[PDB]
Formats: sequence, C-alpha cells, structure tokens
Amino acid sequence: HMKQLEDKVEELLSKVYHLENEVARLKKLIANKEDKADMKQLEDKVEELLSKVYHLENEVARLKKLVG
Amino acid sequence: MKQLEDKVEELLSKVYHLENEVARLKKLIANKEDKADMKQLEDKVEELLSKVYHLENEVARLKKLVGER
Amino acid sequence: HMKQLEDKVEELLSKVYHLENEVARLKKLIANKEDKADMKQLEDKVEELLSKVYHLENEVARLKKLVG
Repeated sequence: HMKQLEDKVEELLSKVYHLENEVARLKKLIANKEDKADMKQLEDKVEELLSKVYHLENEVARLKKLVG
Repeated sequence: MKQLEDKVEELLSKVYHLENEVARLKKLIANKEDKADMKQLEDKVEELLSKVYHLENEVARLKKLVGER
Repeated sequence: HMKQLEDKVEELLSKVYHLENEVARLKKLIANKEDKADMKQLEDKVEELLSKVYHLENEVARLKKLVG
C-alpha cells in the first residue's frame, strides 16, 4: 500500500513536470500575440484615414463637375 | 497514513483540473492575433497615411486652380 | 519509508502551488491579448482603404491633366 501510494505521487510529479513544460511553451507563444492595449493607435489611424478618404472622395466628385 | 492518502487525493484533483485548464488555455492562445500579422497591417496603414497626405496636397492645389474654397 | 513518502507529498504540494499560480497568471495574460475574430472589421477597413486610395490616385492624375 505504501509503495502504491508512493508510485501515485511519482506519477503526479511527472504529470506536474509535463504541465510545467507545457506552461513554459505557452508563455513563449503568448509573448508573440498582440495585446489589446496596443490596438488603439492603429484603430485611430484607420478611423482618421476613413474620414480623410471620405472627404477626398467628396472633393474629387466636386472637382470633376467643375472641370467637366 | 490516511491523512497522507487524503492529501494525495486532493492533489490528484488539483492536477486533473490543471490539465483541463492548460488544455483550454492552449486553445485560446491559438485564436489570438499574432504580432507578426499586426506588424504587416501597421505597414499597410503607414503606406496609406503617406498616400493620403499626398492626395490631400494635390487636391488642395486643384481646388486653388479652379477657384474652389 | 514514511519519511520519504511525506517528503515527496510535500514536494508535490509545493510544485502544484507553483503551477496553480502561474496558470492563474497566464489566464489573465491571455485575456489581455486580441482575438483574431475581433480583428475582422479593422482588416476589412484597411482593405477598403487600399482600394479607395488607388482609385483616388487615378482620379486625381486625370484631374491634374485636365486642369493643366
């Protein structure tokens, strides 16, 4: 019985060792993923571009009328 | 001895839970945006900023030439 | 025999505590990373901008010629 329990503890130690290795790998993977906190600057640039392009399109339509 | 047994029982439970949790986290990580992909998106946007700046300058000049406010 | 088993149970308790803490931390870190599914609207805007800007460039070239 004592042997059997010691064997179970050894098996669990081995499982925990494997999980530690897996967690180490996941830490590396997550470090190469984009943070939500870094999204906003890009989002703002895109929103500004959309506004600027809308204005340009409106101006170009007006110029086409006048030139033609 | 039974105390030791009960301790291993509770540790066993914790380990099974951690196995499940780590499996779930592995899946969540796979669904996240890569920094490398973000960088390429940022590069496109930087090019767009330059092109739009130029267009704005060209359109301002055209407006002047046709007498448009 | 008993002393050895206790030392391994103690070892396992400590390693599990360590693993639990780092998994809890990883969970929160992962939650702060951007999901690919939440990128699609931004990606579509950038694609739309590429097209709109290319079109504007062609229109503006044509206007510059016609205006003189």
